[PDB]
Amino acid sequence: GGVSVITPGTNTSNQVAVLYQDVNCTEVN
Amino acid sequence: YLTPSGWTAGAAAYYVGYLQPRTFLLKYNENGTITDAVDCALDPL
Amino acid sequence: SVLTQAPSVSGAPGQKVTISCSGSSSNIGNNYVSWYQQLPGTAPKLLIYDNNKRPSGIPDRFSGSKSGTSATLGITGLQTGDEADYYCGTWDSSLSAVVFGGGTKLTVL
Amino acid sequence: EVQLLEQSGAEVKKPGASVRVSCKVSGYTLPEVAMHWVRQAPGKGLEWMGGFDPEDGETMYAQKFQGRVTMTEDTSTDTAYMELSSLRSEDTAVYYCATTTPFSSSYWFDPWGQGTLVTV
Repeated sequence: GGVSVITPGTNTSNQVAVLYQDVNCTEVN
Repeated sequence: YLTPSGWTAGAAAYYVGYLQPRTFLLKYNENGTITDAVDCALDPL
Repeated sequence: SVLTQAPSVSGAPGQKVTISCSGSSSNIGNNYVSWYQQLPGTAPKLLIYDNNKRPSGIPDRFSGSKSGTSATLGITGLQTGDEADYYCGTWDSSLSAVVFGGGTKLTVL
Repeated sequence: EVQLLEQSGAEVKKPGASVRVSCKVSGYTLPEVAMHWVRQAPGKGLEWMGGFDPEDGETMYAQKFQGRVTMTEDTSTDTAYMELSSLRSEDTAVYYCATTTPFSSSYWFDPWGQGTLVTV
């Protein structure tokens, strides 16, 4: 599956939301 | 000296790290010096 | 040699008695005083150097003081094996050399 | 700490000769401790001689025994030779080797080598 990073602007914040596509995180807030 | 053979002057402390073959980003400056450096295998950001 | 100390002094066991050394300002006044101990037919062992510092292997019962031209070696807690001759010694600027006293044959009764 | 070796040993000479005194050291080496010497005649007191000067970095000699007594130093094998000459009657005595701290400002002879008698 793909690993795509969701982020606001780095200047705004450094928090990240990692979306795993084509993968249920049963596997791997 | 005779302290009312003899060595161990001063106090010594240093740091040792190890290297790894990992990609880095290198932000050169207008003077060609490295200021920003972000890893690639560190975290999602 | 030039210094002054009695040839022998006597005392009881386990009591308190010092041993004095009368010098001058040329040898005691501006120089440090050292006290050595020697036993019959053996080698002189340093008791105290500068009169307030004790070498390695010297009991804490030994002390000393420098009052002007006089130097006292305070000897506390005398034992049976304390009977030895104590040498007062100082540097000399007049002769610019190493000088010693006559020696103090202490006797513990 | 430090083990001092014999200075000369059993040395006996008839009148009209000269003898050395090679003070050996162990645990330390030679150019890190200053040498000194003491005449000690049987039934007599101490008579300082030789010596290394903490000031001037020079190797002293007794003002009463200048010219007569000299010294050399071999730092690798740590042999400090003390040469006597012009033998006289009252020359026979124990010749103690002693040492002071390398840096400076020391009057004490804490380690020594039990001295050496000579013969006149």
